[PDB]
Amino acid sequence: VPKLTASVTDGAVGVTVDAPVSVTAADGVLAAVTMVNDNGRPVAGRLSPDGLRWSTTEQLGYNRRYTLNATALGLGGAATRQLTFQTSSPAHLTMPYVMPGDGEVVGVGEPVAIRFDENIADRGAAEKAIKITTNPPVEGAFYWLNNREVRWRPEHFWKPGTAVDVAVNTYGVDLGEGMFGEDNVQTHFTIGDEVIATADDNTKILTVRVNGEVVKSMPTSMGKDSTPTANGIYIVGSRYKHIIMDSSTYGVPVNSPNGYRTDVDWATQISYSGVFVHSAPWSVGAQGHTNTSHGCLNVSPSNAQWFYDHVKRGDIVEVVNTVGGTLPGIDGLGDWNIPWDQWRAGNAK
Ligand SMILES: *C(=O)[C@@H](C(C)=O)[C@@H]1C[C@H](SCNCN)[C@@H](C(=O)O)N1
Repeated sequence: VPKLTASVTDGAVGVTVDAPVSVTAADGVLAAVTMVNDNGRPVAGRLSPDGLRWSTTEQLGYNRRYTLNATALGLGGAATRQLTFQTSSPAHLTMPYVMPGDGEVVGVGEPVAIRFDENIADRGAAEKAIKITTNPPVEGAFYWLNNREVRWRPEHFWKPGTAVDVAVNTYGVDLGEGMFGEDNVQTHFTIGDEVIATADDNTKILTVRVNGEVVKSMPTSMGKDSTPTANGIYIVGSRYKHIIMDSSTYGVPVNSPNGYRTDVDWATQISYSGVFVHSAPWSVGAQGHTNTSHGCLNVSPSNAQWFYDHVKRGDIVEVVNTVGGTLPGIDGLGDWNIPWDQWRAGNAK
């Protein structure tokens, strides 16, 4: 009589819902397979045209018992079998969020970023659950910026024209301490032109190169000796036509001798610490000459609008020869400052 097998065992508990459930017949074919929960409600499934295999086709629930009934028929007669199992019971759930967004074109410095809404106790599990495909294929690695957010990138800047596909398959995965993913997420993005803007404190010029060729030179005024602009590699983030930077958000009042409420135009963010390339009509005389800022890359209004218009998320700004230190690797936009042996060795433990 037909031989029935299933991907789950009768009486199992803690069965993970990261995978469909399947049933196979040998020495015959499946006539029908049904899988029901404890209220009698069927799980969607599909029988192969040949009749040799069946699978669930929709996500299974947490904390559920399921009963699986299968009948097979062959040139030996029939067999009908039944099994029940119980799925994982999470202590807690987290939902991942992945950047950059689906369909976007980004620059050559843009990492994959997966942020969870809860602390991740088993970083290795989260990594293994995240599948990144690249075309052309390129080696990269995971590194945690904090307890919630993991980044992935290659050793070198991405090559333009690279397709990146990201499947965060965290549904049904135990991410440590009984914390399971609430649901999978996907995204797909493309790497565009190589755009690297270099600000050299010896020239006070910000030179924007596309694919190695100069397209723009901007006089700049970067951070005063006292509040210097850090050297290193910065990843371009968000852009704002207009933004208000306000002392008293931290707790220094506007009406204090270090207070300010500054209207700023054409502002392209390049570190979570607060470095922007923006419009600085008030320091155009100092641009190309003398550092005057709190550590933003001050350029002229129309140079700032050019940057806002022509630089995208993931492009790169490199600062060199200033009196600051180096941008932290875990700034949020400072990933490329971590040397490759360290980045690749990761910090999953
Ligand atoms: C740039 O040097 C500054 C101004 C007033 O032009 C700059 C904007 C940022 S705020 C963004 N995040 C909060 N820190 C800060 C800075 O520290 O650079 N001041």
